[PDB]
Amino acid sequence: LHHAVIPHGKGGRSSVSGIVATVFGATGFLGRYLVNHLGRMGSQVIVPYRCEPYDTMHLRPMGDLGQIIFMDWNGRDKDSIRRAVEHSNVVINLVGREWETKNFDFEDVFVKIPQAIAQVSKEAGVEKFIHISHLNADIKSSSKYLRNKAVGEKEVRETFPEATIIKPADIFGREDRFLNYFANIRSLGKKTVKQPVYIVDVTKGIINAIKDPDARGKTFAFVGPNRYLLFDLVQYVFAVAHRPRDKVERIHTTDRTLPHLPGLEDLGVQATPLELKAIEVLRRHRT
Amino acid sequence: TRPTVRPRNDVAHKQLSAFGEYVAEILPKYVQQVQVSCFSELEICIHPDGVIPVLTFLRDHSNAQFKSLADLTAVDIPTRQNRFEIVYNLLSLRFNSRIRVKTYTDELTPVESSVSVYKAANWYEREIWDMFGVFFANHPDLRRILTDYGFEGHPFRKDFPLSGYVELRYDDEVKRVVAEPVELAQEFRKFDLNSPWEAFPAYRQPPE
Amino acid sequence: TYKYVNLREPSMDMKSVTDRAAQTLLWTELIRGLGMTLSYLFREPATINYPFEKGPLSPRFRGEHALRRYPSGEERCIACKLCEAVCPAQAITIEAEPRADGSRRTTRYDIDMTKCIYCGFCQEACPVDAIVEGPNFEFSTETHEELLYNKEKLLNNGDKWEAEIAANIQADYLYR
Amino acid sequence: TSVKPIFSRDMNEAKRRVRELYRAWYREVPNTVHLFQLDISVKQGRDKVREMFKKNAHVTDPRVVDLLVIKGKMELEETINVWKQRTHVMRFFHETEAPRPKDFLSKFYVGHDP
Amino acid sequence: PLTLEGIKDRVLYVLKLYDKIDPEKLSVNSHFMKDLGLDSLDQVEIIMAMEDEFGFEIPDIDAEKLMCPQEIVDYIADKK
Amino acid sequence: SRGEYVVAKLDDLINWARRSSLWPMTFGLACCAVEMMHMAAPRYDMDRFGVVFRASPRQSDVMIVAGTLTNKMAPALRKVYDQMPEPRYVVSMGSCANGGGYYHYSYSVVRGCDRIVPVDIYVPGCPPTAEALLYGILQLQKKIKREKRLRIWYRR
Ligand SMILES: NC(=O)C1=CN([C@@H]2O[C@H](COP(=O)(O)OP(=O)(O)OC[C@H]3O[C@@H](n4cnc5c(N)ncnc54)[C@H](OP(=O)(O)O)[C@@H]3O)[C@@H](O)[C@H]2O)C=CC1
Ligand code: SF4
Ligand code: SF4
Ligand code: SF4
Repeated sequence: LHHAVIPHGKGGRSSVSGIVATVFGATGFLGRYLVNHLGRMGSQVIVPYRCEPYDTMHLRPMGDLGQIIFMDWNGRDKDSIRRAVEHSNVVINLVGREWETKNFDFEDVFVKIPQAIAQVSKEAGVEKFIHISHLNADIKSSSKYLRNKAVGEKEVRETFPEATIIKPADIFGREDRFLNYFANIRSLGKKTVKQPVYIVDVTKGIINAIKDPDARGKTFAFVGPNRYLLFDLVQYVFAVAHRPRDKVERIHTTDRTLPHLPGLEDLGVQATPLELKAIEVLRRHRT
Repeated sequence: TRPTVRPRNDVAHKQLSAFGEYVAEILPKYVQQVQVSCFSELEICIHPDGVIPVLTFLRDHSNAQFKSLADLTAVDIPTRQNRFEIVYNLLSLRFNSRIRVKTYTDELTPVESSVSVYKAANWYEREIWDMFGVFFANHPDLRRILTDYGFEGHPFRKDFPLSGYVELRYDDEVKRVVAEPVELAQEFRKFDLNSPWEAFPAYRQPPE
Repeated sequence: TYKYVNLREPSMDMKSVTDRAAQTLLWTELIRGLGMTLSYLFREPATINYPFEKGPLSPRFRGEHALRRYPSGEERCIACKLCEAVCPAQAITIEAEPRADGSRRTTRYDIDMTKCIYCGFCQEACPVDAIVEGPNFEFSTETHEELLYNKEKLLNNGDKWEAEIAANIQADYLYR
Repeated sequence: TSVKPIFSRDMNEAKRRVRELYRAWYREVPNTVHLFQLDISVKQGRDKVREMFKKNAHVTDPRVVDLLVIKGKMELEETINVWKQRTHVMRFFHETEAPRPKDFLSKFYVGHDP
Repeated sequence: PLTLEGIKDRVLYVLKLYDKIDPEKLSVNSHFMKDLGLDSLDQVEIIMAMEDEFGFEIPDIDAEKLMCPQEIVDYIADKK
Repeated sequence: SRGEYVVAKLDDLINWARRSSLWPMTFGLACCAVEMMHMAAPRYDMDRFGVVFRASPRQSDVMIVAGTLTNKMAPALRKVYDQMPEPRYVVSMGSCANGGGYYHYSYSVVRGCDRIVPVDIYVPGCPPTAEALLYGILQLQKKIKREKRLRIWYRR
């Protein structure tokens, strides 16, 4: 194919790799670590932000000289999205808000956003589109959030056949939501299985899938290497931290394994457990 | 001749010639070359086993005081069995004269560490250790000054290239500033400028 | 000739010791310092209201990095590569080709405004005086992408003004 | 060929001073992983310390071994003082790849690594 | 409690406490350098483990002169 | 619509409040620090713009990075940078700091402070003239005029 797309030597810091990556969202958490691993790989990253330029200013300089690029977009029209996919080799859907707002509920982010971008991505000629989702988001009960992600999975499975539908379990890191919610509470416990997986294993798997062809169409789900009790986990978090509502239903309800579909070691990246990284990341206790 | 040519004074030339033959008379154990340039400064070229005797002599003796110390650089000349050159650069306070003690050395054998007799030599010696690698035996304090603490390579050799092997950048994966091998933005295009036709005739080395 | 300082003695006369005692117990010299500072209070301060009153300069300032061109004519450069040879941070980058005429010209002429240290060596070195250190100093740039000037940037920056540049060169072509 | 070595006379003092220096590094690492608020278990740090000792294992000359003892002593002193920082201790490790293996196949797909 | 047998038992369970050794395999002529597959690096690890557990400061030339668990037991029974 | 009217007035007021004072720190390693102390001159003021040099890194609004940023400097720089509130802005002053500059091809000199900190205002020069630097601070203030944080918060 065309020149300035072929790879060049080593990786990172204006060592040009093959991909031209359009990443949605990325002002939050997982998109930020993904932009960081692409800058470590050293590719050109198009990020659209609807938000303030100051947040992407603080998550900005991880790209090298003129590598990342900014534009503006919304969840109403198609012109800015087509402007985002004017020239893009690969593109990833990493969108979502864990609490309903005025202008957008859990409905129509997961419904309205992937329709338009999957339509214009299949039209405007991109390859290897990757869509995240949550693990075990089904038609089943107790979560408008998870049934809406099941609706979005139905649409992204139906239109644009050649995707990579992917889903991790609840992930933990430096700016995690639910682990900080565990540290910042106030409290009761049941029996509920749950596997957490550290964030860099997920993003190594994502970038390996984004540079690897001939494993596409296969949906993936990610595996915590321990998969143990919720209440033991709260005990361990309070132990390492030295101290004695749709979200709370999501964390209490269920997190199970699904042996139908492949995971980490079927892609070839080492899993890292909760305990090592939790000693690493649980700062911000007393003194 | 008379305009725009910096005139030399043969008085300092003759006096430093007499002083140089005097030094070569009175310390025959260590003297190899006593050379005088056209701009009349003395250069005494010395084996590295008489550093302490020559400096303990040249600090005193009332024919040449020379209290003041300056530049020590061990100017790296390859194509020699002994690469580096320690250059002591001594200055009088009563006499207004400058002498250059050029003593030679290699990468490994220590010189005698003049800090016992010239107190100024301490950070000069620490600098030469941190930039070149000439170890100083019987010296109190050898640490690293002018380089990073996680750094090694003795960068002012000729064998250390102009760019670095390490280069820092911040990354948020570990929330800190980490070291990566060098990935420049431009080549530093080095221009060949050793032009032929022998711009100086008096310095023609004997060929074979 | 040497003129040393701090060699007096305290005169043990009654007048000198009572003057030093008044100095101690009566805070006189501190009041003298306050008098000097209020003497500079009632002056008029030499500030300039900035965005209305720009500062003074010289006709030999080093700013914008413009290019010139011949009177009613084409570009003045030749791509003789002297400025890349003399740029002491090597920010100049010149790739040259001849066009459909036959006269020698360029393709790409780059200054890193980061690495430009504003000597004036490319002002002294250019034989046709093609590159001129521009007159004004207002760059104030948001991103790092903009600060890598191209040849078409320098041509449109020399087309933005020449009357300034021509007046300054005709003021000061006789010295340098 | 007149050579005056630094400290030793043969490799016996070399082995003596290097086993003393390894004892110092072995009992100096858990203090640093307490102080600098690191992210690394103690045995992983000790294993990479003994890895750094094993890296220079193919050196025969007494002067070079003595000079390595000098280098290691200087950096152990600068780590028992607090003169270094978390960047430097993480710079001794490798938690920022550098992932390229020694396979001829991977050095064939990634360009030009003979 | 300072008997020969309490000393040999405590040397034996700190050998069991040490991780690279395989198997337990106590002997009077064990010679854990090359009969048991270790390093002088791991020799001085074991010696400093002894020194840190219950003994004196244990100099290094004598630490080269042990090279054997029973001779370590004899060294503590020598010096303590 | 008058909700948007009152929100626009409130956002422009708070952005004007940030435009007013702008308490900097003077980090300032090499000779660009001398040019900072000469934009603190009697001729080019700072107090006309509310700018007051303040030694605390905790109450700094903007941060002028100036001088040659080196490897031996860098962890101290970002450790200064973190202990600073969530609205914070960076002026990279001078050819050394905004892209490496004259010491670009050397060990132990960071090629521009993009590798360390985010940069809001690059200003080139060696040293950039105090007149030019003050113009750079005015274009900083106009960037502060263009923020619409509260408008994006309301339509969030
Ligand atoms: N355990 C986990 O954290 C899991 C996470 N995920 C996915 O990982 C990603 C990151 O996780 P998380 O931090 O929780 O999510 P985030 O909110 O942090 O990331 C989503 C990003 O897209 C933006 N965004 C989302 N919806 C809209 C919208 N309608 N209009 C404009 N911008 C929008 C967000 O806010 P802004 O607009 O202000 O930029 C943010 O920048 C999400 O896509 C989430 O679905 C999935 C499963 C599990
Ligand atoms: S020195 Fe002048 S004529 Fe020569 S290449 Fe540079 S700008 Fe062109
Ligand atoms: S003024 Fe700038 S472009 Fe010209 S020679 Fe100097 S550094 Fe190079
Ligand atoms: S850019 Fe120029 S004035 Fe500023 S620190 Fe560097 S050399 Fe000094």
